[PDB]
Amino acid sequence: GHMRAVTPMKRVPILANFEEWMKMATDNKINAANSWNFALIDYFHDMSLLKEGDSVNFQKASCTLDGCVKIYTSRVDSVATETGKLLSGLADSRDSKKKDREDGGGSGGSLRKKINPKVMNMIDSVEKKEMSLKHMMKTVLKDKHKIEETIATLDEYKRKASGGSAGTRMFEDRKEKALKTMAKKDLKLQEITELLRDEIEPKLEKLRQEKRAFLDFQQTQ
Repeated sequence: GHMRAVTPMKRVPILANFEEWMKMATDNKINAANSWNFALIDYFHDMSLLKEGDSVNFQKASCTLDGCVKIYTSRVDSVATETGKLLSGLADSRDSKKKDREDGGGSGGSLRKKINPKVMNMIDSVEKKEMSLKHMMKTVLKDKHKIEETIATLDEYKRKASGGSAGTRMFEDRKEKALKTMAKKDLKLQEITELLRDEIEPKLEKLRQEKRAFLDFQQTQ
């Protein structure tokens, strides 16, 4: 409890924060679990760092757009990756090949109660995961819309600029090139989205049926 604290010296430069993000994305250094909280759209949407003065050098635009497509598609991949971890946790509790180490009974005469409400509340936690997965893809799609907005803005710059210092022609070919790669992985992205709604969402319903309805709800499991 002091009124006099240490000086606010030494900060993390926004330029440096961009540099680390680039290194992560370009080198595939950005792992899936932490591919989150990494969005190039932050710089892309609000042309601050990547804008040189009143105009943006399409050098920044091309480089950032290219990397953005890379990290964008890596992020959606991370959604499916985390989805696999959810399935992993499920299958883990579905194994019965291991010999019974612990019975769980022991002293008999243990009076168990009826279907307690807390049973359903355990699934309530499952709902949270489902919603977060939905929100995850929602975030990915949200970035997509933001990309579209920004490329349009950059296209305006390419429309206003004849091609002096800004590489309008270079950005033209680069935009479509990146969008082609985006469209390529778009098939995977939409697939993940669809499968999420196809199998991942009903996962909760079958969870309820398999675990709760069969074992807890119905007598004699």
